[PDB]
Amino acid sequence: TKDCFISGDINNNDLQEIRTIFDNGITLWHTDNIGNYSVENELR
Amino acid sequence: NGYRGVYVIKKQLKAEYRRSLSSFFHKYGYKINRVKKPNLRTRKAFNYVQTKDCFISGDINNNDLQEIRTIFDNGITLWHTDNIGNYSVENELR
Amino acid sequence: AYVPLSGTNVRILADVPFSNDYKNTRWFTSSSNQYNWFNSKSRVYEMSKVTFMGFRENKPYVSVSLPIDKLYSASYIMFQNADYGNKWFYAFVTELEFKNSAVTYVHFEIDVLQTWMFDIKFQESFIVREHVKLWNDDGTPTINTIDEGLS
Amino acid sequence: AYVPLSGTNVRILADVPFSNDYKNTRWFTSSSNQYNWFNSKSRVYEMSKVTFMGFRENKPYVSVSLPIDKLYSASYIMFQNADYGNKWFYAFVTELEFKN
Repeated sequence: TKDCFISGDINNNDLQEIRTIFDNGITLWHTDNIGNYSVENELR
Repeated sequence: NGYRGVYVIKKQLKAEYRRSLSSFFHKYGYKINRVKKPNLRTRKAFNYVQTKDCFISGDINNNDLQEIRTIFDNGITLWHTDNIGNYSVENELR
Repeated sequence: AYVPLSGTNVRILADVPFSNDYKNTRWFTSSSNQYNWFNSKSRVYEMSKVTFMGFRENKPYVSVSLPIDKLYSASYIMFQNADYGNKWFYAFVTELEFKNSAVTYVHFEIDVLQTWMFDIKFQESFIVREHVKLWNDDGTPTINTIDEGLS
Repeated sequence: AYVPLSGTNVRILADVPFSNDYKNTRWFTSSSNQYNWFNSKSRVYEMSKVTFMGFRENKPYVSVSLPIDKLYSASYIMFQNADYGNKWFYAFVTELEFKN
């Protein structure tokens, strides 16, 4: 993202860190073989 | 269809851009690119001044003199009226 | 002009949804409307009087006579001052610090937007972006053509 | 909203494959699914109660009554807190330090 908006009942320091994470780019893994890019990764 | 002789067609920028540019010049004057003494007090309400590598002397300690030169190299508005910040005025030539 | 070193009618609030990155804030039409909004927030704690600590090393905090676990939901502080009359000062809670079992240091940072909201005067400024009128009364689009540089 | 300074049901885990550079993480559909995933990790150590140190200088750490060699595989910590009810808190292990 860029300049993402994220809210929640969370101390503002951590909330700011979470926004930085997504503004920097992150891969969210839904499987346990994290890092294995050989999979098809089709739509869910 | 009535076309003979020569025609004079006068053209000007649209109102949107006239507003944009006029408001900008009002506040910040024009690009000058001249080596000269600065216009400090030539308008009625305020003068914007921005230099590069300006020369300023005086019977002044050199630390403060260096600070003053930095101020003008960074740009400053000199207000000649007590209504500081009010850009609504015409600010005509003095 | 300067933020006081002591407060009265102090309230620590929960659930104030903006932060000291100042990318968002709740804007108000009056100081009374502002007060009413903050007054509607749950109060984690109140004190009639307190003296602030840490202003010099610019990390202000207040001593709160509560165990730290009673303050886990603290997010904001508001206070008045004997010498500022009716004026409310507003601040983010930024940190909780254990001093002992019954005492907690609550660190805060003055919210300069909320605190000075009705004291500032904008003069003519170079506007990069803003929200403008979209339609004329006859339903035609207003003319806005400045090159956005977007595909 | 704030992370507590003490923990209960503390577990130090081995083999958690993401880091504090936050370029990758395992995403979950529920807090229960999340808990189950972490609970299935091998435990290097457990404690029913602990008080955290260093929250002050933002260098948090916990005192662990184990020889350092039993902790060489430590990678992650999870803990609950008396005042947060059922909530689990999660943390990267970033360093081991000899005390005695």
